[PDB]
Amino acid sequence: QFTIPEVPKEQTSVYDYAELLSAAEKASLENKLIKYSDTTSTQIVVVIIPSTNGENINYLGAQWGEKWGIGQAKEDNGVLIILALNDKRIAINTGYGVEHLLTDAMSKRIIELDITPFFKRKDYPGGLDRGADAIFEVLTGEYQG
Repeated sequence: QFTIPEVPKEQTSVYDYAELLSAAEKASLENKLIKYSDTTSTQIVVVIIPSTNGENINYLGAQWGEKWGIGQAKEDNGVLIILALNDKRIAINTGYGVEHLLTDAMSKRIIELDITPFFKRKDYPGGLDRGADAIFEVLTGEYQG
């Protein structure tokens, strides 16, 4: 099906396989995801790949989250943001533990209203950064949409 790579030695929470981020943007986003994950008792990760190679992005993200055990040390409170850069598609995959707040509707809303407007303005790193903030808002009962 999907070829998911190995879990790297350095699990920094941001995995950029599409050469998108500057080193400083990557380090800032890693810090943000780690702090949000800590305070919300979740495991939030960002994966950027060139393409899904024709596969469904939501099913790829689910396979990726399962393979890497995202949220396994946090009672299935995993959140995976997966961007297929060349495909211009993004998905948010959630473990069973956070799905009640971060529903498919809320994840779709974050993609539509929080992330995609940055991508339309040619600000892909900015869209990922706002996506992390919007996920934190949903997890903490502060989302306004």
